[PDB]
Formats: sequence, C-alpha cells, structure tokens
Amino acid sequence: LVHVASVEKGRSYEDFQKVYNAIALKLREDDEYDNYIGYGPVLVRLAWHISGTWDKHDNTGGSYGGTYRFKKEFNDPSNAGLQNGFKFLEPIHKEFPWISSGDLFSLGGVTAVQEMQGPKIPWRCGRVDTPEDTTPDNGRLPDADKDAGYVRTFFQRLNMNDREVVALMGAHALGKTHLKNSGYEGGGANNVFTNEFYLNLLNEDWKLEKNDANNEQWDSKSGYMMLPTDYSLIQDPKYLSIVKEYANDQDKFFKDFSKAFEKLLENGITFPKDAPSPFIFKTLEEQGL
Ligand code: HEM
Ligand SMILES: c1ccc2[nH]cnc2c1
Ligand SMILES: c1ccc2[nH]cnc2c1
Repeated sequence: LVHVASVEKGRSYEDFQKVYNAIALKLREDDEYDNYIGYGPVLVRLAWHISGTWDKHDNTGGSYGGTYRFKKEFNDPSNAGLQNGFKFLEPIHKEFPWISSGDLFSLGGVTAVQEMQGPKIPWRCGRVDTPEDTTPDNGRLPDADKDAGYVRTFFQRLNMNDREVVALMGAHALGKTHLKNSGYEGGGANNVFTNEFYLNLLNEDWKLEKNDANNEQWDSKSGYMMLPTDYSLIQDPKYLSIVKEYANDQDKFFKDFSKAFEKLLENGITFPKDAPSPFIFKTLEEQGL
C-alpha cells in the first residue's frame, strides 16, 4: 500500500501560511474554551490521533487519508472530545476548501504547538483524501491504564523508539483530562509548551488514587495528575534516563519533540523526489500580527 503526496494544485508556501494564520488568529480569539485553556491542546491531540492509527506493517491508517471525517473514526471512543477540535477547524476548511483534510488536521497541530511557544515543526503538504472504506477500525489508539512494557510495544507499531516516545509524551504538559471523555479527572492545566511534564514527574510527590470513574491515577498535592502510562516513564530505567535528560535541557527536548512530531505526522507518506521542501511557518508574533 503506497500513499504518494500530491501538492494541492498550484499551491505554494504562501497559501499554506495563510491557512496557518487563520488557525492561529482563531486560537487567539476563541480563548474561552475549556476554562480559558483555549483550543491549542485539543488540536495537538487531534493531530496525534489522526496520525496514531498508522500501522508500519501494512501502511494502513496514518494522517494521509483524512479519515477522521468519517463516522467510524469520528465516533471511536478513543477520540471522545476531539469533536471540539473538528468544529474549531470547520470554518477554516470553509474558507480554504482546497486544502485536504489530512493537511488541515496535521497543520492544526503544528500551528497549535508553535502558537503555544513551542518549537518550530517543519511541515509538508500533499496528503490526499481517501474514501470511506479506507478508514481504520477502532482500537488502534493506546490505553492509559497500562505499564511501560505496553507503551514500548504499542509505539513499535508506529516505528517510534524510546527517545521518540519520551519526547512525544512531553505534550502531556498541555491541556487536561476530562472525566467524561476518558475516565480521568483532570488536574492543573496549562497552555504554554514547556518541558514541565518531565519536571513534574521527577519533583512531585505522587499518590495513587481512584477517581469518580473507578480508574486509578497519580495525583499530587499541588493538584497535578499523571496517567498510569505517564508514570510508567519513571518506573522503567531506560525511559527514566531520558526523562532526566529533558528535565535538564529544555532546548534538547524542543529539538527532539519537533523531529518526533514531524515524523508522526508523516508516517505512511511517500514524498516524490521533486516534492517541495518542508515549510517552516512564521508565528503571528514573528509577523507582527
Ligand atoms: C501512551 C500514549 C498516550 C496515552 C495513553 C494518552 C492518553 C491521553 C488521555 C486519556 C488524555 C485525556 C483526554 C480527555 O479526557 O480529554 C490525553 C490528553 C492529551 N494527550 Fe494524550 N496520550 C498519549 C500520548 C500522547 C501523545 C503522543 C500526544 C501528542 C504528541 C498526546 C497529546 C495529548 C494532549 C495535547 C492532550 C490534552 C487534550 C485536551 O486538553 O483536550 N498524547 N492523553
Ligand atoms: C475540518 C472540519 C470539517 C471538514 N470536512 C472535511 N475536512 C474537514 C476539516
Ligand atoms: C493529558 C493531559 C494533561 C496531563 N498532565 C499529566 N498527564 C496528562 C495527560
């Protein structure tokens, strides 16, 4: 199974920076969502869930086909809550109807990371909408109630190694869990991209508690929480070494996240040799907007 990137007809960097800017301006304006967290974190999660269905063995799933727009994937219980990100993007797709769904969903993730003062994430266009029958079945996204061996094995399906997994998990510095979506009771929340996830893991006094959905989670007296899969990163000796490295080096964490997140968004896609180079979008702040 081969998915060849094909540039939206006649489009170039300027066209995509316009779409970036429309998303970024809406993120600034619609600031009330989720108790003033805004839509940044849910857009990062949406970009990851549309990519995280990929299977390296047969090249099914992944971001290329934009299949989240179809009922089966949209209603995956693992995707509960992402409807809010879809609704946010809807008026943008109406304004720029030439952009493919996979491009728009992945670009939403890149825009959110950058606009939340994260690293620059190079991004390539040319995902092509594929038909309803290409939608992957539910159950390809990970459970949260598991241990380090589960996390490591799960991510091998996405061709991610230990360092890539630890860097990607740093996105759990953003946003929060919601009992009604996932069965985990959210704690203190944030909408600025930092390496704080690793500092919190190492520095807080975590207590294993049961929440109102009868699931276990790790809570601290400061009011933060960790999923069992988050806490597994300090139970496994290989993961723990990398957690310490990112807690102590913000720049390294930014650089490794950027590479791993770009790879996640590109898995399954063949780029022709004459495809354009990846784009690096300017933030609103860099444009004086
Ligand atoms: C073992 C892998 C992972 C598990 C089990 C997991 C699980 C979860 C769960 C249960 C939530 C709460 C959803 C809700 O109740 O609304 C969540 C939130 C989130 N996850 Fe993950 N996650 C994983 C990996 C990742 C990765 C790789 C990223 C991005 C690179 C990511 C980004 C996020 C973000 C941004 C949120 C916040 C969403 C919001 O505030 O609405 N996660 N995760
Ligand atoms: C966001 C919202 C609606 C869409 N329909 C097709 N692609 C979309 C992206
Ligand atoms: C999702 C969102 C925020 C989090 N903080 C700690 N773990 C999390 C998972």
